[PDB]
Amino acid sequence: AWTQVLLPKIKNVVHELRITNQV
Amino acid sequence: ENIYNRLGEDLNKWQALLVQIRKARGTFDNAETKKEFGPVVIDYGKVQS
Repeated sequence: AWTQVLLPKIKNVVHELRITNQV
Repeated sequence: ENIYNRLGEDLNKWQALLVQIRKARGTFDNAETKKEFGPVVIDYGKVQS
């Protein structure tokens, strides 16, 4: 069930794109 | 031109202020948008870009 959830309480993971010194 | 004349032929050309400028990129170039300080918040929103 956890797997088909990935594809059960799942935490929401988040990450961002940023830019520093123009990278 | 003022800077160029002041530092013409430095260590090589500047070699120093080109280093302190990188540090001067502080207070800036950070995900922070408004610097809070106690109940006083100074917001660099319009100037950030």
